[PDB]
Amino acid sequence: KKAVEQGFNVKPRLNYNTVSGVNGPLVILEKVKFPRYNEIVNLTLPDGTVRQGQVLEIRGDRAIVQVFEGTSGIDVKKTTVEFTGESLRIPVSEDMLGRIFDGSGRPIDNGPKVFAEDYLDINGSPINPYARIYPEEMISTGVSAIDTMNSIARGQKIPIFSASGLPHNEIAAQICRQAGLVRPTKDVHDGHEENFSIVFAAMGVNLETARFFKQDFEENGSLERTSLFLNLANDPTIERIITPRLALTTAEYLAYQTERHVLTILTDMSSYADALREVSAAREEVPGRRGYPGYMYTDLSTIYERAGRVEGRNGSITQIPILTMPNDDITHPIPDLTGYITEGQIFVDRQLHNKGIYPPINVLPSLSRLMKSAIGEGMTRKDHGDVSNQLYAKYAIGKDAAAMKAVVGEEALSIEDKLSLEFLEKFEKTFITQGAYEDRTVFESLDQAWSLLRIYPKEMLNRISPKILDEFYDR
Amino acid sequence: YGAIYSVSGPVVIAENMIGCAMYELVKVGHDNLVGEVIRIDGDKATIQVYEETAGLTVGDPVLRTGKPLSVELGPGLMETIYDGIQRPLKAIKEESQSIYIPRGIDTPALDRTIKWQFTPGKFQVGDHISGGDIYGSVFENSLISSHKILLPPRSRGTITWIAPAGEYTLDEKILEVEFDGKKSDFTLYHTWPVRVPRPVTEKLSADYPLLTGQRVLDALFPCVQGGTTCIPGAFGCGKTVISQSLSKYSNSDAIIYVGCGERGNEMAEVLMEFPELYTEMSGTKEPIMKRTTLVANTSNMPVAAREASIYTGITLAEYFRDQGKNVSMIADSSSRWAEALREISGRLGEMPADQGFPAYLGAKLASFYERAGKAVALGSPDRTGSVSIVAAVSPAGGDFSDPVTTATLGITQVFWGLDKKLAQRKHFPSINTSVSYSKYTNVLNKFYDSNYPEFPVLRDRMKEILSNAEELEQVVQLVGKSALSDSDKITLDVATLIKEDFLQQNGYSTYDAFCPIWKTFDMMRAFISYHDEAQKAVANGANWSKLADSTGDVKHAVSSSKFFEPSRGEKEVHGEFEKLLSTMQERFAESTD
Repeated sequence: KKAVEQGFNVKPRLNYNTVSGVNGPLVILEKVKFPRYNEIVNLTLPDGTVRQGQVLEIRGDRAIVQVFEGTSGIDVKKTTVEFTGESLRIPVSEDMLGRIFDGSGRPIDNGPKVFAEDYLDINGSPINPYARIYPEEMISTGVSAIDTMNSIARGQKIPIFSASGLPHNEIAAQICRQAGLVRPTKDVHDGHEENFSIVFAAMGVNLETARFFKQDFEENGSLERTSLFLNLANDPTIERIITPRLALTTAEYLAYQTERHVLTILTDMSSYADALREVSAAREEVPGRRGYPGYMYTDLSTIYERAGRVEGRNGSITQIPILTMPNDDITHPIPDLTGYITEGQIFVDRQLHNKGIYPPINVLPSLSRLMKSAIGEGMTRKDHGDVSNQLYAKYAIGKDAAAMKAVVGEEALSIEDKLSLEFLEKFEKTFITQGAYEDRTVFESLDQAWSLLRIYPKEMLNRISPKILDEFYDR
Repeated sequence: YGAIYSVSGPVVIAENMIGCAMYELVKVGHDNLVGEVIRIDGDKATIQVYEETAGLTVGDPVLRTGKPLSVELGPGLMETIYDGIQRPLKAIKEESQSIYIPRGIDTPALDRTIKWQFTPGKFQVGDHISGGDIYGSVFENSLISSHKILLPPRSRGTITWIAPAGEYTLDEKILEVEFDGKKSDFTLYHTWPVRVPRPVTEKLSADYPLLTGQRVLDALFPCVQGGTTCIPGAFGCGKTVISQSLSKYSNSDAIIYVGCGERGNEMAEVLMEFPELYTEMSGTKEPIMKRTTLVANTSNMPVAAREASIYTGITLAEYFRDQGKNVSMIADSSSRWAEALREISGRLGEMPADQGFPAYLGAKLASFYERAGKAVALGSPDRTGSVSIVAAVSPAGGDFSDPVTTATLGITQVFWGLDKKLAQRKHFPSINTSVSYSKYTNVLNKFYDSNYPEFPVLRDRMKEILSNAEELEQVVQLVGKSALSDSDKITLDVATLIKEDFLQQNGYSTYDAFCPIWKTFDMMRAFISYHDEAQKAVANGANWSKLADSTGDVKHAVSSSKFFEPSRGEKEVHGEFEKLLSTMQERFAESTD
């Protein structure tokens, strides 16, 4: 039976007209009756404006309410702050798929409030380490550079490292439009037996991009599988901390309380870290390294590690947390910590983007640690692993031989290196280079990879096992 | 008792809280979140709550416990999986069916319901007892036949009532001793402040090799049971073979795998492997999980759990040392534990002193590694144990310069030094013999000269020829192979044979999954004798190529020497190796003509 009948009790909310002090984004109350630590408040301005705030610290009968949407206008005499009795909690239901939500959980589209199945708490709870199970099958992303040789497994949490101005913010839209299991591609049985979904989460996106996301998911068919959590750059930063927690709570719902898989996207976690700096400095904490709070790693992990398959429940959350390289250096705390928690990295490279390539995925540094789980006979074709290995090897050969073309001249390169230059040109221009709206099935992308590797004679494909060459090279 | 007076993130300042010692675990809030008193001022103590404090309210009772962070030692601890602060991660999943760990869950660290068979020891009623005295053995499981319980090291007196043989749960008041007239009852389990080492009578000098079973490890770069170890824990290097060979083949009578803040999928992989690893000796079918406990932590476990992960691991290891079992921790990614220390220091406001790490990182690492060492257990009977810490280091960016890895390299005697390049070439176990130093080679002479007399000089010769070949590869790069002398070509060929058929161990086949010390020594003798016979018969005879082509069968024999079945028996294998050496000598004598 459903034990949700406990929600019928009404809890009257106290309404304090005792905002004694105001300091930056904080307001300080007094004579408060048992102020809960983390507790959303409906802070009323003198003119009547409701302005949500979150309690940030308590001391006896004083609660330091942190106020969203700035603080200007909050006086000491007329403002009245009302304590909702519980911390912020998203209203969840199996039919939010197709709602573009604001940063703070309110639907920003023209639709109505979600007919909540449950009011799940935001922070959720850590997943029992004994209850995890290893990522197994591919979660195809439609991007040729990512699907074949940077593959993503159901449960992996692999980021897309990105420079400041690179189109990563469009690769996110491409993935969210084209993501999906390979079971429909397998065509051996009903691939829609276990549904798929996505919970996009844009953080710190400027309006010229948030509107692009909304338009590009509405216009294409991706909305009926997506819960787009948009918060703007000028939306309150506390909502910017909230949004990834919101999206991961929705993902945990959709993936464990229901059964459908989900490929959650966290756009520009660097902006989330920027907002976390503001929260840390609001609490008067001293800055840790680089200005980010010392507990950066804890509040990044408490986002990333809310993903992975689960023993018993069939669903699985796949993270692709996109983040902007602050100054294009791995040594920066945010890329470093994310690569220290996540299962790999998928670079987007300025050098390739300046050549006009799209996507500008840089394969040489990008790697998926647990790719080998999502590659094999059962999921994708059996040649996928060796095709990936050989493509990476020949790309490295092509890159260094392109470096040597200017040193030893073109004519003095071994025939392997000449074929490798030809392969690198065709590779970067036809395989990595993918139309923004071109959905390439992993089987189709492997077919292109084979049509690209058959430049070389069978003997020069040393990386591929002969049992695969003897049946895939010629076709 | 005391009520919450302030909350700010994780810190929670109680009030009217007189009577709480520093570092005393206090249950916070109505949900009984576990927090430790990090600072006490007057009557109010700044509690540092582990779990999320999203719900705490001024006035919520905080109840003392009177114990610092204490692991719960006793039977039933052998098989289970624990988080940082010893919450059983199976009972939590079973009683609270949800995938998650509920906030403030308090399932007992040891299964209370299981009834353990208990057979009392030689200590009768009225016999004076001391801390650490074995007053009974409990049949835990078929692989730990006698989990010898023992009185807590900080208890002593006269036994007033001892329970007869029978089946008892952990709350059955097994023994009651009297000291100063104050009776105190003891159960099958006892708790111990994790941050203070379990005392010993005498901490001996560890001088018995920890036979990991890998050929390169036991041969060239040995570790002594009771000694420490460092490992590059970076992805793809091949840490799996090290951990699985330690937990699967080594002579350790128990293993405490402890994973600090490892990525969630890494811990999922470990928790799915360890149940399906089996031990060929001590029976045939017993899985290693019957003798190893796992302190697992996904990266989102509470930061204090990750910071206390290695401490709880080492206290469990010390417990299984005090029973006389050569337990051996495998601390995975100690750098994540250093990250946990960094976060605790920064959040506490303690001033960073080296690349952000706290000032006491060096002292804490030194102490934690010093809790190693073969030691004579406390009390009587006086069985000796040993704890070995094989602690991997995985720095932030593979820099191998941050203070945690520098401290571990300074303190850990042996650094087995995995390598990525050796793994991409599929040269398992991927040990980089250039840097993998081992300062336990000297103390092990007392063991070698006892029963493998030629081993030390033999490994010195093997290492020197290997280093000579590594140096001479540069000369081969500079100038053509022909420019090398005959002796140099001998060195290169023999060291290539080494790298291909002595260090490179399949590990998955039945013949070389476990390379015992005697087989490793006999292979070492065969290889070094091959180099010596080639060297002599060339320095006093014909060109190297002619002998090599003429004695290619001998080289094939020494190469196939890796295939000799360890299960064939030590005597049979040694006789076979002697036959191989004799045929060797006669074949080189023939080809010398």
